Amino acid sequence: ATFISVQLKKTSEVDLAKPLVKFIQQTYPSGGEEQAQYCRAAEELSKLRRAAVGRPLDKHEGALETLLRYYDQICSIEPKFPFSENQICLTFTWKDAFDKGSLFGGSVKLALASLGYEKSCVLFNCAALASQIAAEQNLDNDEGLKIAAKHYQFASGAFLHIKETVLSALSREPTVDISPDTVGTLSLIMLAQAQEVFFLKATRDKMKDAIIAKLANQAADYFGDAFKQCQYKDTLPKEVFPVLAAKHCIMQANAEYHQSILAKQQKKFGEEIARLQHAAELIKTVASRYDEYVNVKDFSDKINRALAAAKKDNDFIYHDRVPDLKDLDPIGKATLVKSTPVNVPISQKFTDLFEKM
Amino acid sequence: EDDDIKQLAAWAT
Repeated sequence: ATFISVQLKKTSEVDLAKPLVKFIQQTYPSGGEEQAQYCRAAEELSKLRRAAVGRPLDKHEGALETLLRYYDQICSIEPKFPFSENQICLTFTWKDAFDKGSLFGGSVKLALASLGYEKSCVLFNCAALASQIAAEQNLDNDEGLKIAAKHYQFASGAFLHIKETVLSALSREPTVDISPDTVGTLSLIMLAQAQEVFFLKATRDKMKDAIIAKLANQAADYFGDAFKQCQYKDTLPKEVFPVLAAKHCIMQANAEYHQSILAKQQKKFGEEIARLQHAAELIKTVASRYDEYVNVKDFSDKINRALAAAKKDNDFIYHDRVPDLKDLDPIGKATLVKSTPVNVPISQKFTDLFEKM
Repeated sequence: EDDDIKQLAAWAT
């Protein structure tokens, strides 16, 4: 399991309660117990922030739901408070997820007094934590596969939501980690890995090789587009580009290998050999170039066993001409994934703490 | 082929 996940952004603790209570007793002049109800909700909301972003400890669904709930709560608050006009100043400080900084300028962090900044960074951590949960699923288990498929698509859609909204939501230029180009690439990586999970589910369920090949071919397209966005950039961690390049080639080889089984079933023995030769060449390229990052020894042996038997029998029995790769029909593509739209509420059983306001 | 990916999709929900 060589899957890419994203580290969560860190933030400093903020007293969320104090500035909110001061600016509720001014629109609603009360003596307490009536608007003290809403004031208690602000204490709950400051507690919710500390729970959602204050202790990056575990990778279970309790932590994700807490982050999702905190995201829902924030989005539900910008309307009730006319924050387009300047009042209730609140600085959120977030560190870049990827840029370590140096010893000359400290870490890379940004402080902005804007709920758009906060909910962008919170949504980043929702997507990142979802990617970590997906990447740690047992993919030799149907429930692990299902969990990973759902979470990669969620992560893809949340990174994509950040891409489309982060610039208008902020008054400054964002840090690079949440900038449209970076989260656009993260979105496509999660989309690729979701497609890979569907391929692994089809393989595990022993679906028709025609379908497995189109699923792998689609995954190759996604991985290929992802690595092309990371060809000239060093934003993401070191291991992302070679893993993407390897997965692109591995998924093309899986497409060819499963298409070659279809060719054999149709008695197209020349074509089977041509496709196995292509798969072998791709896997040899991955083995020699990306060995530190993937383990293709078992897949290589499977291809070579198939190709040896294929050639032995074609030379001795069938004498099919082995077509050139250019003369083979393209393998189709089947996409089973989509970037999940972010439509608040994204957390379960959501109840807005400021609903009656 | 068409129905086989229908089931795949349905499994994910």
